[PDB]
Amino acid sequence: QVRLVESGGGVVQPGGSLRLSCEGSGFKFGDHGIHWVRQAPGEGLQWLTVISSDGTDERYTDSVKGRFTISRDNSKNTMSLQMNNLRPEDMGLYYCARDGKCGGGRCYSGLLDYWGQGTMVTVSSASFKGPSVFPLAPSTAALGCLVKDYFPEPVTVSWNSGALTSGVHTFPAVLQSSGLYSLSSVVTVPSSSLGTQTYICNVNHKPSNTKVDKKVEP
Amino acid sequence: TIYNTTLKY
Amino acid sequence: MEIVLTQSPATLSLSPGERATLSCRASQSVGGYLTWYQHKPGQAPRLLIFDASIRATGIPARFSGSGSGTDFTLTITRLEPEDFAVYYCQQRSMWPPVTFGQGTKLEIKRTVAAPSVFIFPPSDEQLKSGTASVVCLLNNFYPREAKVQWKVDNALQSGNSQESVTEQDSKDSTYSLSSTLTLSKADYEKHKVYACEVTHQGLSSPVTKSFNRGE
Repeated sequence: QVRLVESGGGVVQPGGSLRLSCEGSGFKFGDHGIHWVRQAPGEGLQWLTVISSDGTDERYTDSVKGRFTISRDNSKNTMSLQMNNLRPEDMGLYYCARDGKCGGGRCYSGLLDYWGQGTMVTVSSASFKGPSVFPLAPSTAALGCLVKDYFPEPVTVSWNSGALTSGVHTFPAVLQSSGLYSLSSVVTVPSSSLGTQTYICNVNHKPSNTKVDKKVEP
Repeated sequence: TIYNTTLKY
Repeated sequence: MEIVLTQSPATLSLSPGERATLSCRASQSVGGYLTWYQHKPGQAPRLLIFDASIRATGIPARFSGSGSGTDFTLTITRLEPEDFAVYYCQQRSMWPPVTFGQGTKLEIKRTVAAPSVFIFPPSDEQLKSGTASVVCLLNNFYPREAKVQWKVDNALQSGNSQESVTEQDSKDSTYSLSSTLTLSKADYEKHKVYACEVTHQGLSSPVTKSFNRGE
């Protein structure tokens, strides 16, 4: 029942701004200080800031003072983070994390006893774009869909409206020089059936409101 | 359960 | 100044049932204020051990923490599949900043399995847009280290392709890889032989899959 939930992440442009929120439940919010930790894509964890239980003290890492400001509203089981002057360095996944109960006085334990799942902060100069879906034609056989040139993440892929799950590999997307993503989803099937059995990859790019269904054949 | 203090203000 | 934490090894590859030993080195004594977290992909990081040696609540006994000062150890005795994740060390002795280790990844060791290799040519549908994408697929291999070399009319290609690797398979413990070489339509129509050459521990020699444009 102890839970923490983050919200407010999205996509912005460099120099853009953002306000993140963390919502606690299952506990007396004001009894603990709250931290933010970030993980840049393909990187480890980095501490960013903390606010005290009472809301009187705050600490920030060198990299973000002047840019981010942390605050809380214990009356609402809530803290927020105003992020200004967003850079590429700030791109990543943001976790709110509870400072373990320092017995106390005016304390901080430095121990992160509960973490949330994270909300995503994307920093880019690219515009939203739906994908172009291309067939990777069979030539046991493999076949697929090349989901290309979209922004932003994520894209969901399914095969035959979800009835086909076996031997499916849907690969992590790569960020192209253009600022757009491109990915591959493939499946292994029997040569016998290429004649009959339709294989369609279903693509949903929710951020752009774009949906594509692609039939792949030899 | 309650952890030792490492920082103060 | 800020305590730099160093984790070793970066990747740890073992089999379920074995004992794992992970280390975290501080740049300066952190006393006993050292914590370990477990992190699974897209899951919330989790507290395992705090104050170097104390098991947090819910954490099973196979997890052991030891150490003092600058050298610390995280031990897991009878590894189970769910212990395969990324483990980070953290310090609370001297902060701010709170500082972390770079992470050690614990991965499943499995027997060597060679990849199935397939090549896919660009679709006509893509060609009318002025770009051509060629895909090379590497299925179900171990270990993770693989090498893909693109060859166009025997010219080795560099810098015009991108690669993505899957996370270790939950049933198989194998990896899969997708590689994409992109070219202008004009360059594509100007060339003839397209090849994906694969190097891997499970292959006695490099596997080449190729097609000739037109066909």
